[PDB]
Amino acid sequence: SLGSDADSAGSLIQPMQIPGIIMPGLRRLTIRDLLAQGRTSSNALEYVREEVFTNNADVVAEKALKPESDITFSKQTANVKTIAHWVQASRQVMDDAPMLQSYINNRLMYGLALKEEGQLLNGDGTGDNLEGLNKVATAYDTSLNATGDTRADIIAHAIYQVTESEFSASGIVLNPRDWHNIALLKDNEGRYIFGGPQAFTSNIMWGLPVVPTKAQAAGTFTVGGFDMASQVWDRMDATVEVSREDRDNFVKNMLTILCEERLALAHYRPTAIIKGTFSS
Amino acid sequence: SLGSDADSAGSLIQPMQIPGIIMPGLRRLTIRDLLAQGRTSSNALEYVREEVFTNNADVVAEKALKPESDITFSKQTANVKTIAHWVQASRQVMDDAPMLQSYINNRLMYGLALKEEGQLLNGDGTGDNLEGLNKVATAYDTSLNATGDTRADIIAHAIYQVTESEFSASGIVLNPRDWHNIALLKDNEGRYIFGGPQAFTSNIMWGLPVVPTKAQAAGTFTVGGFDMASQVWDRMDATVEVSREDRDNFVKNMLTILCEERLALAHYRPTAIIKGTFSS
Amino acid sequence: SLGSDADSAGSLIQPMQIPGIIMPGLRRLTIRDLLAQGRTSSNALEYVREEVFTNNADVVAEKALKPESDITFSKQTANVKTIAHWVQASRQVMDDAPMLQSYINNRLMYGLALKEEGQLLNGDGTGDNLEGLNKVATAYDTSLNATGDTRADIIAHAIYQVTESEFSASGIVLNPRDWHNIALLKDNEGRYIFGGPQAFTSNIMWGLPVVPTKAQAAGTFTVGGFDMASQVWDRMDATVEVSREDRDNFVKNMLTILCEERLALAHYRPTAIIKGTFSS
Amino acid sequence: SLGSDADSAGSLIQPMQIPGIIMPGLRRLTIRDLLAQGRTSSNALEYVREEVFTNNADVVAEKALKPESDITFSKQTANVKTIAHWVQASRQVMDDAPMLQSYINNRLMYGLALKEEGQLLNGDGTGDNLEGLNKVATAYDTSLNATGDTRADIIAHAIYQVTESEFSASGIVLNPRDWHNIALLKDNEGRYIFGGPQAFTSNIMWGLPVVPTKAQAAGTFTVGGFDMASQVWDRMDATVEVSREDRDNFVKNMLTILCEERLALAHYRPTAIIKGTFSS
Amino acid sequence: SLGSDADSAGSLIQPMQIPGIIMPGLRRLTIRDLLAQGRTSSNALEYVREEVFTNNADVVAEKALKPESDITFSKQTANVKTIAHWVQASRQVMDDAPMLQSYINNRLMYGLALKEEGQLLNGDGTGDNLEGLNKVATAYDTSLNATGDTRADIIAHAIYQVTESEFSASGIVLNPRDWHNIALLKDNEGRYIFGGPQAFTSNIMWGLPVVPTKAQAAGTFTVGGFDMASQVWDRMDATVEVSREDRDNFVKNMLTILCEERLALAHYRPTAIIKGTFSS
Amino acid sequence: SLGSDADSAGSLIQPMQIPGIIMPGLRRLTIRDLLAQGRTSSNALEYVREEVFTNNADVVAEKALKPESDITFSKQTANVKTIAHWVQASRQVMDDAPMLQSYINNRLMYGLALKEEGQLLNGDGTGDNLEGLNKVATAYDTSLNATGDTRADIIAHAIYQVTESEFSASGIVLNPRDWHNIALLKDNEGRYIFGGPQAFTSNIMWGLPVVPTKAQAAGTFTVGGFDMASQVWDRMDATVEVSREDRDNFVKNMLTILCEERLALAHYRPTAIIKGTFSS
Amino acid sequence: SLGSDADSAGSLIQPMQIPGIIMPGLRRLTIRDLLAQGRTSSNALEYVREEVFTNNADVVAEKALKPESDITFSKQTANVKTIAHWVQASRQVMDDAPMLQSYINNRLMYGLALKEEGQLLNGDGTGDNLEGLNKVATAYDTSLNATGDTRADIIAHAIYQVTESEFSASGIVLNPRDWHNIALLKDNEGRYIFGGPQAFTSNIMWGLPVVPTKAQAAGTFTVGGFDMASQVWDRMDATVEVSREDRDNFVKNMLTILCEERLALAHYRPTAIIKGTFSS
Ligand SMILES: [Cl-]
Repeated sequence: SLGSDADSAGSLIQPMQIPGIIMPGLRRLTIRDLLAQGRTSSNALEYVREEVFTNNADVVAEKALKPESDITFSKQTANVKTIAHWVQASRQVMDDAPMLQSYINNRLMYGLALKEEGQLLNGDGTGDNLEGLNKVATAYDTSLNATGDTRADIIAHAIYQVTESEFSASGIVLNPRDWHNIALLKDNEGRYIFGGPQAFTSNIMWGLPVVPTKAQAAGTFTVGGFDMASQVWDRMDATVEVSREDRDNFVKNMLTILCEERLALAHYRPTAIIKGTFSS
Repeated sequence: SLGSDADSAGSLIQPMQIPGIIMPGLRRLTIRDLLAQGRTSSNALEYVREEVFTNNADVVAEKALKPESDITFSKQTANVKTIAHWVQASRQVMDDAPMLQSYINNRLMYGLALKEEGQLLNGDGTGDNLEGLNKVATAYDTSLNATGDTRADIIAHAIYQVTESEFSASGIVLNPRDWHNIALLKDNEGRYIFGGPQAFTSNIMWGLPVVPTKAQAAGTFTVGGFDMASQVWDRMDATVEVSREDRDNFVKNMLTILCEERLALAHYRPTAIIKGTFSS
Repeated sequence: SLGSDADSAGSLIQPMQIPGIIMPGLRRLTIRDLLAQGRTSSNALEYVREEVFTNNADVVAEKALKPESDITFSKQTANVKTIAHWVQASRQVMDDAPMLQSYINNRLMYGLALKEEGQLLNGDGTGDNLEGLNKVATAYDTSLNATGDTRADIIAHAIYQVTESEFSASGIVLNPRDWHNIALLKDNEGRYIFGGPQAFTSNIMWGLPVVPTKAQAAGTFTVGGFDMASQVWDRMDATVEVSREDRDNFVKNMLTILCEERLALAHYRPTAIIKGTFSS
Repeated sequence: SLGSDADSAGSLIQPMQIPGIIMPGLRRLTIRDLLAQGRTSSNALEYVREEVFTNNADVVAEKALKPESDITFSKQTANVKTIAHWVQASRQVMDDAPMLQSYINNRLMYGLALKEEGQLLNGDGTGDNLEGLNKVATAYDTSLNATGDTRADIIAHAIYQVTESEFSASGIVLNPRDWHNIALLKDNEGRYIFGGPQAFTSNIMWGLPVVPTKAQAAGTFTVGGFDMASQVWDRMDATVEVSREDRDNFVKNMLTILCEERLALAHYRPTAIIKGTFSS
Repeated sequence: SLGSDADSAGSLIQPMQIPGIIMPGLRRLTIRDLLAQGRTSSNALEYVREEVFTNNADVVAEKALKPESDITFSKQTANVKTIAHWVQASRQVMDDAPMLQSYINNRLMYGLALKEEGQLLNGDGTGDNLEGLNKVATAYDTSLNATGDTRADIIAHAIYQVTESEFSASGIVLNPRDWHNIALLKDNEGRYIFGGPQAFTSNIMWGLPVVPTKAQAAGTFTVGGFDMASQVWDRMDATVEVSREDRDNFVKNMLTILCEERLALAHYRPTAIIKGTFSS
Repeated sequence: SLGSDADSAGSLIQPMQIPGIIMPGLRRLTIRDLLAQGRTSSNALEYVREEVFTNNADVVAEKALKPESDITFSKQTANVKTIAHWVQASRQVMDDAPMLQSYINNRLMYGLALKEEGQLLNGDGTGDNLEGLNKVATAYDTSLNATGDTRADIIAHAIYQVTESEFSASGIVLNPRDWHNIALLKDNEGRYIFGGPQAFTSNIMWGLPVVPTKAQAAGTFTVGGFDMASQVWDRMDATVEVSREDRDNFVKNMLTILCEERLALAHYRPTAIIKGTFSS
Repeated sequence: SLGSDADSAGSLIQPMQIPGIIMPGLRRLTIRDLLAQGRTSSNALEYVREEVFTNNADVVAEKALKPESDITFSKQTANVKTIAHWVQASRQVMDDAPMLQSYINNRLMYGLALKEEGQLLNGDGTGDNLEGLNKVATAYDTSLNATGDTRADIIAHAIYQVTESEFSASGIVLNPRDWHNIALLKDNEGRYIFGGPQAFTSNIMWGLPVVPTKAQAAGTFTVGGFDMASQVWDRMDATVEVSREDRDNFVKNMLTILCEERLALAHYRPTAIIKGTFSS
């Protein structure tokens, strides 16, 4: 029998090629869009804030010595760090697969911006890393939690703790999973607090927008007045350059694709941001 | 006594014939329409996707060696298979009842497409069976279920799980029976969550359309972004041929009616589909 | 004293006549108008339907034996029966009260049609009786009932069982009393599911119309797609004739008023009709 | 001292007169306006209705004996009764107090009309009394009540019973007290079904108007299709006449004021009216 | 070191006196505005009402003696009374504090008006006092109360009792305290029957206005058709006069300030007012 | 290696200056705005209020002796106090940072006004402190509470207690945190009484504005008719003066910035202010 | 002999009536005339006294610290009292003698002014009495008397003692009898101490004015600086009013003539007033 198996006639048949490269799920970027954005041409920013206001004003008896008050100020420095990564590709690979280049570009670009989010939110603070929202932030006050509160109640309490600093909250940054569990929250009857089975409620809780990014660690939540608490200072926009002569390269038939960016994350009022943890 | 009895005069009376054959209910097809369609002329398809993106983009000190990143790709093959069935009928019958062939055709056609759905959805993966939505799909995360969730809560949970792929779902495929029990879902008060007795709620749950096909196994549910996860590739449309000489027909006054079709089911993004089981 | 008693002058006084005869509540006919109608001129109808479509289509390996399928058919017969009744009245009565004849006709006609409905629905299917919707119908699936379903829930389930045939339900035929006890259905709070005390809810349950006929025995309920599951075949329109010489009439100054009709109830798709019982 | 009591100057002071007589509350007449009205000039009315329509129409075998049906009629008589009362006052009083004349009229009129309503509803049937709604009315069907029905639920069952006569109900005649208790009906939560503290609900229950007349015995209720079940036949409109010579009047300077009226109450369809008793 | 002590110069410092007197809480007068008002110029008022209307109208046999009816009238007198009080102050106090004069006016005025309310509502009826709404009123009917009625349910029953008179109620006179406790009535769910936390419900219960006056004894309630059940007749408006020579005075350097008013309270229909007690 | 650090070329790089000085959360001032305001030029205020009004106004017979009444008055004193504080700054600092003065002013001005709030609310009476709202206040009436009242219910009762004074409540002075835990108040079913999870309800409870000041002690609540009950009297408006000669300043190049003000808080009607404690 | 004695024409002559009664009243200064006078519209007076004036003024070397002085003040109160008396006279008398009322007025005022002087001097300072000159005075300094010097010498010594107050003595207040004697004081030879009968002046001793008042207790003497150390404050000048209706006047044809006056007296320096006793 003359079949289609490989060891028979299969060879006479060419598999049909499906144009295109199947790109993975592209994550939606945020956080950065929550912050105030500026632009500089220096390697660092300096701003000044009042540190300690010792207000001793009080009532005074006649003929008596009045109270002495004092104010303190401090200078804060925000450095401009550099983020980047590169890739090396065979002169051949690049020539044999044309579109491969434009693909590698769009990936380093995204990748860069992805790790960028990473700093902005959970910025370690260690040596060269940026200091991010979640680090600068003031801890959530465990005392507001009351016997039997829905996770929803907590975020509420949180929006309040921002008020104690005397500023308006801007939004809520929950983890996609946490957000979900909050929406499907029910009442003692069985009804949906945010939205009956027809459709998921919109991304708005307690009057504020809700940003669900995977960037936010599962089980952690961040509430603040972002648009006014911190600011992102761009020194150099993300860019892609290519070198064929970089060291070894020429003599090895190699290319080097580079992608870098220069930022600076400033935190003006940390009292305006809050990080906390749901107690499960 | 001259009556309408058999053993009397009944014989003189001819029963009135009712035109045509009474065809049973025709199941409404679906699954297929949820997928992307296109045709080919090969015995198999080849598409290419990105495998591992090793993104080391990071923060870099001045004068320091930046980080090296990498990308990986893989070629995936999707084979074409063959679906068909045949009927053997006497030469006598066929000649005596004219429109019988016409009917047998329309019947095999349908019957074929019926089983076609079968594969597309519950495609085993063994031997030759197609790799169907339900197999490819990433398993439902039992983790999301919570103490006291309605079946609807789960479908919801599932709609979410699709998000972890970074694409949105496009429909819910439940079994007609399960769908019913979900619609008649009541609250602690005895009210209908979907529709007060006046009329059944539409086929829309959690913002997404609902596809109730018997094809879907009882107690099994499927949620995903079909229109972007898989594609059906037709090689040869459904067709019908007839043979007078097949096997030992000529010598038995027999005909053979054959109906076949050639497909290929491709699965680009599995992470975009989810298979689950109500556990109750 | 000259009074208006009997034994005085009351005799001189003529009672005023109220024109016309006071006719009892006229019942509203229905069952018939739910079915498809057509006339014939035979003593029986014959039609043919598909019985068992054994569809084995499947996936087939290269150069491997394909699956064999089959189809079955059955010839179904539907006899036409005769419904009628007669009345015997005196020549004298008939002559002394002109309008009496007219009345008697309209009455036999109605009374006949009344019992006609009786057959169409609860037709015993036995001896000479017609085969009624309720005998043909496929029994309600007891497995759909769930802990704590209201009567309403059941008709709901029922409306579904019609779907397993692949046809849409047409209406719900309940007993006038049962309909009532359903409307006054309350929730766990004592609220009226269909309509607060303000006004009775319309005769529409689960999107379908509701037909309340006393014909439907209390405790029994019928749901189906009548408009195309059965058909009524009229052989002889209901008519009225009169004989003066019947039996020994001529010699007793008697008249005989006869009213007959010839029907036939055909049942094409039984899977499209469902009968059940409320077990309270 | 010159005081304003009797013995002193009290006399010089004239009390101020409040114009007009203070009439007691006037009940609002109703039960009459519910029935159909008509004129007559007779001593009584006669009408004819069908009694037993023995309808045996059925299915009949071939060459078999048809079934015999029958009809029964009866003659019903409604007598005309007389209601009235007179009042005699002195010629002096009548001449000295001008408006007393008219006042006395409006009173006898109303008074008559009051007892009139009395007959119409609770008409004994004994001797000379009229036969009224509540007597004729068909007894409520205790079998419709169900464990845990509100008084409202009953009146609903009632409105239905009217339907078993194939006629629509016209209104509900309750006792002002009972109506009240029904409006303040509450649910298991404590909310008012019709009420809701802001204001009393309108006089409409189950789609029908509600007539609250004291005439209706406390604890008794009447539902029916009045405008089509009974008719009031007026022989003589309520009138007022005066006589100066009536018996020893002329010689006693006396007057006699008379007020009479002639009615007849007919009850065509009794099955259209229902009388019941709240049992609790 | 001279300061503001009593030892240094704080003597040369005289406090600044805040102009005028601090008048206490002036309550809202009401009871009066509920009643019909009119003026007169007499020692008292006389009005005439119907007493016993003996209506014997009935059904009368033929040529039989008809029923005799009767009407009784009575003349009711309503006397005018005098309400007043005076206050004497030293010529010195009066001359030394200029505005003390006008203050004593506004106080005697208000004070008078206050006790006026006193009579109008809870008027004793004894000796020289007035008969007040509450004395004349017909007692509440304890039999209307039902197992578990709210205080509101009662006032409701009350509003009905006013119907047995055949007039509509006009308002509800409750005690400020009782009102409050009613407004905050809740359901078994914890919801506010009259108004969710946002705002106190308006002073309207069962469709009627509500007057909360301290005048009304705590635990007591009054519902009636005030606007036309009683009427207030003014003979002399409240007036303030001053005497320099009253008895001693001239020789005791004293002044006498007098404030009087002349009323008359008429009660046309007592069956129109109800007085009851929340018994709990 | 030519780098950016200090040892290399860093020096050539000028950090970008963020214009402006970062001021902390500025608290919103209130309370003072709830009170009536006025001037004065003394070191204390003296006002007069009515104490006991013995109103014997009554009904009097003719020629009868009228009743005598009386009025009592109290004199009350409210002293003027002095609140202030000063800051000593270098002459150089002040000239080298132009806007530093402008800032120090708004900073003292504020701090002053802040401790001012302090007195006005939680006064004391102790020596130099002001006697404030919460001290003068009338105790909350514990008898108004009822089995199962929510915090809200209490403020409600409180808003009533202010009625006994015969004045209207003006606002509710809660502690920021209490207000929060009040808004998130839920019902027996679990849904939010004030705002669901959509958005925070506005600062309005029982129809009155809500004033949340940190000044108000946690757990303490104050309801009253502020705009009527008390009045703030200013002797000296909060002002700021500067001296270059104070003490040994001239010779040490120092400035002294002084900020003081002279108040006096008067409480006319205490019955109009209620203070209470939430017992958790 | 027509003469003018009784028995003749003496009757023709009517005596002329001397128009007007000559009113008494000495020509002398009054304890009043000696004091400073003012006016007030108040119930009392609040003045201030200088107590201790530590005057350390002195000579000072340049570059040297100057001397500190100090002043002490004290707050004093002085109430206003009332002096008055009335006369009851016949209305007839008062009309028949016109000049009579004019007298009674002046005479009642004169008499008032006497008792006025009385309080101004020997004012008990107790209950209703005024705080008089003598109650305040510092006692005379016996240590100034010389071996054998006249009563005159003493008053002279007193005039000196005043000086130690820092005020000049204004006048002398002796008893009439005493003054009469002190004036006729002679030496051991007969020459008058004062001035011979040649050019005798008046009430002037030691160049001061002298008030000879029977108010000044015999044997007592008052010397001080009246014109400045103390002053009279008038609230109401002496006035006369009349009442025709006073108590039972109207009905007795009587008139009541009242004469009152109200003042107060303040003493700014007691040390400036001196009282002593003549030891003889
Ligand atoms: Cl000499």
